[PDB]
Amino acid sequence: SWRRRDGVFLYFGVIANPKGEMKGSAITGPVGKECADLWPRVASNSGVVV
Amino acid sequence: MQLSWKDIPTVAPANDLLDIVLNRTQRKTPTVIRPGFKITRIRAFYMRKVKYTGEGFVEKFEDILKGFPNINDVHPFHRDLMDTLYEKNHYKISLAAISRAKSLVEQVARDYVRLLKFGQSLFQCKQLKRAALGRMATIVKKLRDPLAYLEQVRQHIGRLPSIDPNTRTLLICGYPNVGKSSFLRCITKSDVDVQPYAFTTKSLYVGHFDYKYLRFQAIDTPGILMNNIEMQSIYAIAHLRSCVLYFMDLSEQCGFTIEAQVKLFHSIKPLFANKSVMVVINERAQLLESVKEVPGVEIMTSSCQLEENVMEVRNKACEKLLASRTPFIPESVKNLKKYDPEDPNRRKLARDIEAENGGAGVFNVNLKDKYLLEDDEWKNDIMPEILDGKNVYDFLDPEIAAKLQALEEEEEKLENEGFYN
Amino acid sequence: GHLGFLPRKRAASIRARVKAFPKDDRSKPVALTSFLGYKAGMTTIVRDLDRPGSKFHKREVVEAVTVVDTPPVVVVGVVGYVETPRGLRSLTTVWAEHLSDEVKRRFYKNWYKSKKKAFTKYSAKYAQDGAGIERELARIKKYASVVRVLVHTQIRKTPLAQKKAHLAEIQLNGGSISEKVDWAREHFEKTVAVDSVFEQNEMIDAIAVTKGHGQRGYHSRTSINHKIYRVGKGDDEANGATSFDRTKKTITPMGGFVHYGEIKNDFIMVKGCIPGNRKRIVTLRKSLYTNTSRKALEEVSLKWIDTASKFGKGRFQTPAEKHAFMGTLKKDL
Amino acid sequence: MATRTQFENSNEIGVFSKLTNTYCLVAVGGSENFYSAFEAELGDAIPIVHTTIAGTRIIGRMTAGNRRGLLVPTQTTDQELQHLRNSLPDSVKIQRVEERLSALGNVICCNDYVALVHPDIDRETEELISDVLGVEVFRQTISGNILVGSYCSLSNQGGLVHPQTSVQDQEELSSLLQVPLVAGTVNRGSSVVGAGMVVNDYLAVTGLDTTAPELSVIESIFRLQ
Amino acid sequence: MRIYQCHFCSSPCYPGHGIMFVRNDAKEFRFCRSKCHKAFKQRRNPRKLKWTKAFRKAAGKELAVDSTLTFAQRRNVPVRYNRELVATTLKAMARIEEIRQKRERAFYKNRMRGNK
RNA sequence: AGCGAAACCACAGCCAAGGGAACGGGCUUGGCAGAAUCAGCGG
RNA sequence: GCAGUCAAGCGGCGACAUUGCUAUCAUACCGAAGCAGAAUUCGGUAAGCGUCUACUGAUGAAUGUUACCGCAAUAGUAAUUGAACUUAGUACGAGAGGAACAGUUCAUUCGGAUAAUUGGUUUUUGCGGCUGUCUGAUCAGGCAUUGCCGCGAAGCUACCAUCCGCUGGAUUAUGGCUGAACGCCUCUAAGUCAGAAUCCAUGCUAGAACGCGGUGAU
RNA sequence: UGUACAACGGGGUAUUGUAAGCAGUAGAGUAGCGUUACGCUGCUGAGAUUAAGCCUUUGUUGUCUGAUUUGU
Ligand SMILES: [Zn+2]
Repeated sequence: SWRRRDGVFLYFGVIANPKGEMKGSAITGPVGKECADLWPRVASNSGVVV
Repeated sequence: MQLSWKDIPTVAPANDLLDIVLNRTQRKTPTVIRPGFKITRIRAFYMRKVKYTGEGFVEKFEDILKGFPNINDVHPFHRDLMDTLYEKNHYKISLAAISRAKSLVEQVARDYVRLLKFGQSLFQCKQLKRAALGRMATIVKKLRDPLAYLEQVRQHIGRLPSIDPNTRTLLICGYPNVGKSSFLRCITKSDVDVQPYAFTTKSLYVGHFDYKYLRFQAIDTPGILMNNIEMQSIYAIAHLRSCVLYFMDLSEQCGFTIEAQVKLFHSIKPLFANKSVMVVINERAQLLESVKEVPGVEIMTSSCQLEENVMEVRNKACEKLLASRTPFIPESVKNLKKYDPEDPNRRKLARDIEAENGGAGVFNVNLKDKYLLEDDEWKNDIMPEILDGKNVYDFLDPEIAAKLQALEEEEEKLENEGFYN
Repeated sequence: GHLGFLPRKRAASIRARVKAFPKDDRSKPVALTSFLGYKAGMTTIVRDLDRPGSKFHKREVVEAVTVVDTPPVVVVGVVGYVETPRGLRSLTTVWAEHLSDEVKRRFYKNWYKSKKKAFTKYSAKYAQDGAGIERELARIKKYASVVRVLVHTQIRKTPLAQKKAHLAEIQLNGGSISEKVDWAREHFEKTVAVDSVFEQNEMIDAIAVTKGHGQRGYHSRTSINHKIYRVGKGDDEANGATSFDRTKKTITPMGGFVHYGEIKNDFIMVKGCIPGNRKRIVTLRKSLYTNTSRKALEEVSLKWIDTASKFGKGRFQTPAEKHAFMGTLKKDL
Repeated sequence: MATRTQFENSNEIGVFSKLTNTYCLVAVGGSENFYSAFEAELGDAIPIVHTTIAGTRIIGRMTAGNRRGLLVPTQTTDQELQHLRNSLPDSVKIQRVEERLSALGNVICCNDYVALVHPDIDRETEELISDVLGVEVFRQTISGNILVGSYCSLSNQGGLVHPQTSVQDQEELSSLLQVPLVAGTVNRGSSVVGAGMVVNDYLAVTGLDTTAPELSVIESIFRLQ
Repeated sequence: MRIYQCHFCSSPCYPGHGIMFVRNDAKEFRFCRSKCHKAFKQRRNPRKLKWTKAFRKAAGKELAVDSTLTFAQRRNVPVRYNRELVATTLKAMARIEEIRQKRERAFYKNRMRGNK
């Protein structure tokens, strides 16, 4: 797991173009803050945040 | 590559390139050896030195060759344009000579490495290395003229305003100093003048402009009166997918009279008619009307200061090229005047206030008075948010005393009832 | 790795010697250059990040915080130093005639067998009408340019099973060294509050002997930017009650500290860990410089301190919370 | 009328902001340029307060709402709940939604009159939207898109939808939603239009990299002039 | 900061303690201590054991659901802030705790009936 | 606790330079540093 | 190498040029390029960091004795790379394009330590149940030089967890002032400003086990 | 010969998961002729762990001189 600034731990290969857009329109899965926030483009293409 | 070139590596003169390669091989490679060292080690030392020098020379030659575009295979329009800026045959011959020199250097290096693999004396290896280096320098030294020509071509081509032939382009043609010089400047940003000398525009200036939310650009012909400049201008007007326009003057500019201008204009008859020609003019009526023999043209008198006429002509050319429930709003928001940055009394944005006081992002965020709270007397909060192991947020409600009153008497009810028997 | 801490040889003394000190202050009055205490342990702190431009601005942040026991330091003497080509030299020293037993015991290793007849000839002479004693002070004032004040820890207040104290020489930076010596004399036998030496958000640094991994460790160490979060007082109840949560409790973990007594005196919270370990003396200093940066300029926003028991796991923060949630048991009504 | 800006030089305006007809929600940080852009055109007639949602910078994707009320994700901390009520006036309702996915910018996209919701949205909030927001609720995956809210923006002036929407569908939505829409792209041809744009009945914000034709189309559909 | 509730022990847990697991179903699961997390990983239900709060409170070994335990519950809607209303929480929670103090003992004594 | 060897020993050791086949260890020029005394890098 | 216009000396030779194939890779104060800008290479500087002798842990009497405190000659020495906010969509630029100094925000790299949580960590020889051993047997799990299922603080312990990791001068190359020499000129020969990641100062480590000083005791 | 060293008990503290016993008659059990081979209730978040390196101490109680060298 990894430490979060909120004060609690959290735990549960794909590549994209230079803009971070994935080859899909209905991406789903454990899209944590490491991707939902780091990759805003992917976050819009991904439904299940965290 | 595309039709624009600005990344060509600098062409090092033979002497400069030879010196650079010599420095590279001398510094990077080891330089300390003695006869008492292992013979195989000395053989490897000499072989590594020779191979490194040869590889450096070959890599430099390849990099120089690759940077230059292939004139023949770039484009017929650009090929013809470069055929007048530079001697195309000489360009190809120089490229072939450089390639042959690189191949010869590779062959010499390989042959010396093969021979050096079976050396019998340290001085023999040293002599072989000296001969190889001398041959490489001599071959490189003879490229002074082709290398200088390549450097000049690279310098000249590193700034040309080349554009794709398919892009919508406007071509302006006419005699030197006709008055069209100001045409390009008015239509597009450029530094040209109508100074009273013939060739005020030596190069083929290009400038972009927009109309009806569609990109456009114009090209000014240096001058047409064979002439090198005239041939270069023709070899771009003919091949470019543009509209060719002609300009004229009565007696002051361009020197030549109306009759001479008309005679020169008629000389471009074989090829100009296919590009929707238009004419702007800066017994004489008959000569001007002679342009009507073209399948289609428009002629209008104007002047260098007639900016509105220039704009109308540009719009006509662009048109010819192209031819070929009710909402709900908080009226209060829109009632306020729109932001006016130039107004000192405007509603200064947080950016300006922070820059004046907080500077850059180094400022800290604050929410004082931001909340739409009724009373400003208590615009400061230290929320408990935790009490006795319980969240205060689960108890903060308006006047919970009413609910607590109904539970107050339960203590007395339990006490007198006697649940403890 | 690093050859600056090699050879791996144990330090000479447990107490960490302070080498450097600030230079001087031309206008401000006499102030203490450093403070000393004991490492009570470590806990956790949670606050809100007010640091400007932070990716986690106004978001909760959790980091380990060390608790240092800092009983009120007491002054028992002053040492005068004179500049020499060989460096600073302590030409003269003086006492206060009322050395506490904690200090007198430090001058012995068999206090039980010792006759305890120390500080008698000088104390009796010091008991005279000043005249003889004032000569040393006048000599120090005439020549000395840097003055150090001898201090020791009030071990009696701490829960440590130790009666002997330690003598530490603390320098001063106030100008007009006559004022320095006058202030030192006026404070003989008196104590200095913790708040009067350091304040909240100060970017102080501390030096102490690290734990011995056994010869690894046990050496002197230093680290700057040991920011103090919040200074607490044993007499001021609700020290553990942060500004935000303000829960009535104390920083002492339930059931006391691991192999250490309960904290019931003045203490300071310092961001991050600190060298040494529990039951070890530590020293605090202002880093000899000022760390000009927005990290220092920010303010503390403490919200909660981890005060759960360290024996086994922990479900409660204070005894008042345990009984309510757990209710009664066999050993209760 | 339309404004082009970026947050951290990112074109995903719809992820770092959520602009409505009665309130403005944007990301937080030292960079006040993003907030200043909204403040300029909006001024002070409506509350403009930058705040965090669940501690993330994706407040734009995390939150959604209309003039009548504001909706916030399930992960919204109770601390942020107090700020939500303090900033917004009591005349605007605030309700938390217990979604399956903690992102209202994907499950719910709505305007002052119509709302689109995920096919698996909780029936409780689905019915409550008719009162908190006062808008009609329709479970409709536009062109089969599962992320309905991230590929479209809606307002009383219309809106811009992903290019997969047919012209006939756009014309029919003029009556199905009471406001005609237009199919286009943002962020230089990006199919995810809602991610890079936030727009209301009287103000539109798009990424800086958005091409001029896209901005002109967005302005035309919203009929700002 | 917000105090959450562990699904295993059904008790409040402070941050920075134990272990926290988030399943792919997009919701958080918390455990006060590592033993609870290990038991949950093994799917061992504690609600049938004599020690867990859920069993003790419901069966009778501990105080059951009562009007007192009807305030420390999360709410879906926010509340308008007011400095004066903050003081009400301090008094209200203290009074609720005092009231509950007189009910846990009664429940324990009722459970103890027949020990004579 | 007590008993109790052997190998080896002209004598043996703080280093840098010169010292010719270079052996420097006892020749020269300079610099080092503690009676006594555990324990070894993977020399 | 072959022949030669080749020629300072010079007993018929002869360095000089030309005619035929066959001690840095980045870390840059500085200048050049046809360097509009980023980027770029070149001459520039630095090896700084990037890419039987010896002790690695140690002991013993010293300078009246004992106990405390202090100075430092000496030897070592350390932080660091990238990405974003910003001047930034700017100076510029035919249009597309896309800099930086000053202040902030994050992570890898190297180092010093802490256990706030977690664990590879368990001989609390700790616990509920359990097997061989089989307990006179319901008591009892009586035994696995060290038991299994479910747990476990502590010792241990790592982003597998946490905090931190410097502020002033003298100079190399270089850009100037004054000013000659050589009545001119010039940066240098007299001096001087700016300026190196270099050197020394700042700080840290140990402290001459015969470097020293101050104090309570006879 | 003193808020001095100390030993248990107790509390704080969490841990394990509910001990040995009365005895299931709380409960259907059923081979007989309701019975009897046998078919989680009160102590009981119980017992125990609970520092030979976790804290205390409402504290009574057990204790307190066995050898040594040096000195301007
Ligand atoms: Zn629990």
